Amino acid sequence: HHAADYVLYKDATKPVEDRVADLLGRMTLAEKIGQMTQIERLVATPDVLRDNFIGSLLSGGGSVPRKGATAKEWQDMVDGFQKACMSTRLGIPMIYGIDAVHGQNNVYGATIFPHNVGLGATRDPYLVKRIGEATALEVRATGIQYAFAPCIAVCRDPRWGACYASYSEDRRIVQSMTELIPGLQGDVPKDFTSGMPFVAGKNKVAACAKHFVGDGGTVDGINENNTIINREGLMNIHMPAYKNAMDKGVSTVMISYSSWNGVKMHANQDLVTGYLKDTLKFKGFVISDWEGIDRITTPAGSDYSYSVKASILAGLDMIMVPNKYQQFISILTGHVNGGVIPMSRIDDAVTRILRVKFTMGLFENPYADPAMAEQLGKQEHRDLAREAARKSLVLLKNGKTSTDAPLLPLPKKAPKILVAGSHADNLGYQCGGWTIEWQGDTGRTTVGTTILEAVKAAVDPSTVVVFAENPDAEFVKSGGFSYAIVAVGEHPYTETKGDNLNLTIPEPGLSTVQAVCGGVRCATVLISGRPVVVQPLLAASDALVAAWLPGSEGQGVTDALFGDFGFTGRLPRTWFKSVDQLPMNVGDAHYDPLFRLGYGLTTNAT
Ligand SMILES: CO[C@@H]1O[C@H](CS[C@@H]2O[C@H](CO)[C@@H](O)[C@H](O)[C@H]2O)[C@@H](O)[C@H](O)[C@H]1O
Ligand SMILES: *[C@@H]1O[C@H](CO)[C@@H](O)[C@H](O)[C@H]1NC(C)=O
Ligand SMILES: *[C@@H]1O[C@H](CO)[C@@H](O)[C@H](O)[C@H]1NC(C)=O
Ligand SMILES: *[C@@H]1O[C@H](CO)[C@@H](O)[C@H](O)[C@H]1NC(C)=O
Repeated sequence: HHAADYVLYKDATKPVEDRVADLLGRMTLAEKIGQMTQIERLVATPDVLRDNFIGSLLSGGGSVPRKGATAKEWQDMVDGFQKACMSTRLGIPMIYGIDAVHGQNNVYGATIFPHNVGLGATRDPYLVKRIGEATALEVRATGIQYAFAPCIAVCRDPRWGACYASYSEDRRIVQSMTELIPGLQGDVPKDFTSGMPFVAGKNKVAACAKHFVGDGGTVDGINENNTIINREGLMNIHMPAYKNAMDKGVSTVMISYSSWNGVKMHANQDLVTGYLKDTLKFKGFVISDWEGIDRITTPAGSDYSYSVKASILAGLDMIMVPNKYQQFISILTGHVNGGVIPMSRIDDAVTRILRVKFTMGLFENPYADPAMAEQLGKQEHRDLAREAARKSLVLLKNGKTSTDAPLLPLPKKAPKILVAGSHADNLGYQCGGWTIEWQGDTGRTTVGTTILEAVKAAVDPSTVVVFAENPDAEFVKSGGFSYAIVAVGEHPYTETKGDNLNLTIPEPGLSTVQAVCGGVRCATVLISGRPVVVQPLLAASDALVAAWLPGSEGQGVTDALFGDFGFTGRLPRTWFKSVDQLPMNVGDAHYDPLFRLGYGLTTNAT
């Protein structure tokens, strides 16, 4: 369709399927296996990208150009890499991926939304969609086109260190929250075929339903372990949200480290090809987890040649290598050269990677929009995050007897108030895992508002606010306080580091609450990624709030404490009496909760 140097795949007016087929038919084996290769930015250089025909890059947790980098620095790094890819013979742009799982959370000054467990408390899919929209703007502000989200794990045991990344133990709440997908990607057309990938264009990102499948169902919530359950139960609990994701055009699926009934997901042809591709009709690309194929064997990495054979024959399309791309390319090349992996398997993987790249507009807009840089940390997104934090909060108790004056809401005007606890003035603690660093971090790691700063911003100017992190009983009894707000809880963690059999918060925590609440009426704010042992915190507290991991906008806590808004959140998980009861989920024969799924006390706006 015109000029003498005309190449169909480069024509933006031709249909995706014709541009894919036109490009695939021109590629060498090296170009094909290049597309199937994702590498860390930490090992990428122009020459590596160009000479290996690399298809994708990622930032893993904490993989950043430097500490405190601006949105423009991120854009320049991504463009740098993309310039190299676009200089290859075929000019195939790379897709850059990142864990934007509660905002663009590796980026300094990015808005940090509550983690998924808290969003589950909101029962507000439309709020989660809005979070998806804001996240896509903030990811595109940094030049990135691909978010590894959403986690549609169904956590069935809160000893799992990723329990906070699950919206709920109820598959129905996880299904409702797949509205994240059309937030990140855009709404699919009215006509849409379930399983086709979709991204609206340069102001949206590709999404990733992960981790397929049963990441939330491991024995003793041990991260990466064995999910022991029959076909009926995998299909009734862990699968359904994958179908919702297909209907909303999720562009990719990341495979789980976990096994189903002793079979590595990363080697499971029946589930990856039989079910996801041939039954659910997935037409996007399937990506590995991080060294996922390496972990097929025991030990991990002890037969990479197997790892490649088993993972690629199971139907995986793109491999998050992510460092040793030379070994990955050499070994897949040999298996194809020896007839062990047929060319048709390579062509199907490359067809799906190119389908996603063409669909999402990457060949038309391979470079970053410098005008999107101001989207990062935009006050409108913060206001959204604040709304979400507030709606996430679950009021567990509001008066020590039925007869007491309810403590909440608190008055903004009082002569003197106490704000206390390890978590009252710690932005890192309130964001948790996957914030600036992989495992999250302590203190003032990014832009935000702690509980202490929110209280000072909220109260009447005549109200004297005293901060003491760990005050003793005498300090409180002598200080002349009207009331105390005390904030304690879990430290930041992710995945295996947060696997935890006893689920009790670190000291000082209980001690500071007992010391404070012993001397003056107290509202306790519990910062956690999951239910933890709570009876002793309750027994001491006049009121207690489960705030989960509310993110950067701490004023969402104070919006409810002080009666600007009523408490509306409902537990999206069972709150246990004792860890010995676990696993224990809404529905089981032997169901004895401290607080059932769906519990939450209410208040009214003053
Ligand atoms: C992420 O940085 C490196 O991360 C892994 C955590 S694992 C895996 O990472 C994927 C890509 O970041 C995520 O999308 C996925 O949900 C996770 O399961 C860790 O092993 C490395 O030590 C860390 O450097
Ligand atoms: C589960 O964890 C144990 C150790 O805690 C490990 O040795 C075993 O191989 C794991 N099982 C699976 C199938 O991943
Ligand atoms: C409980 O488990 C965690 C993680 O394994 C551990 O760090 C913590 O010290 C333990 N707590 C108690 C009370 O033993
Ligand atoms: C809160 O408002 C509800 C809804 O009308 C009402 O039933 C309840 O009595 C109110 N409680 C307080 C403490 O104002």
